[PDB]
Amino acid sequence: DLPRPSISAEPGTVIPLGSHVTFVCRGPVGVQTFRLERESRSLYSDTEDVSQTSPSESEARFRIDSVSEGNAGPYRCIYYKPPKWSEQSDYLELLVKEA
Amino acid sequence: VWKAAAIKAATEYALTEGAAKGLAAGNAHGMNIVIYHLKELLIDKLVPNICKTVSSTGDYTRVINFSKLIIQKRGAMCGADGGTLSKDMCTQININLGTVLRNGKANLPDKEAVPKVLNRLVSQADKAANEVAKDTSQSVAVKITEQQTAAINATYTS
Repeated sequence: DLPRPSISAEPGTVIPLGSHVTFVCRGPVGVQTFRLERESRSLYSDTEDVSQTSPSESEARFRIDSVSEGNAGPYRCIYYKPPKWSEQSDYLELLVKEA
Repeated sequence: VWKAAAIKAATEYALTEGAAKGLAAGNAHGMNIVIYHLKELLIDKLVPNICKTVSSTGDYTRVINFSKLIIQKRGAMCGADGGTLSKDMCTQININLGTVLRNGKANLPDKEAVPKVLNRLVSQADKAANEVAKDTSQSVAVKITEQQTAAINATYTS
């Protein structure tokens, strides 16, 4: 029923330590809440601050300011459009360069 | 010299005293369980000053107010940044808020989930407090009504 989300990273998926990162979930229009998951059972962020990028899709962004070593690894995302959620997007791997 | 006037006044004073004691006892039991569940649901971990911050107000219905604050605190301590609590901590906190659902999948977007569950907690306290309230109000009223008619019979003897 609902399309699968997409997760991308800005500037990119490889970030120097201490730099910044922004994850960008994308799904259809009319979405209520976007949720970014790192370890989906425990750790996740939720946002209703959703912006429209095209007539048929909206997107939301989550930003980490100071990237740590523990920030690397999996991220993926999923959105809620009542009454159901979507399926879970493909993974994104964030790597963190010391320099 | 009929004692009807005194028994009417004894039972009226009886009803009003018993309703009062039953209210105080009623919505003081009802805060006891709200404070019990907040400690049980680990919300105490999200905001450390919550048991007192709700109790010192009286009126247990007022915990509904802390919804935006929990939502804020939940995302700040179990967010995607990596969070300030343990992952097992955050697993349960997410379960209790009804936000991440015991089998793994997603329950509710957190904006619905926090206001839902403590609206559930106030509705679960209202039945208990109304229960204690009408037991205590009847218990007190018949107790003080019998002592008062016993003394009003004792008084017409002399």
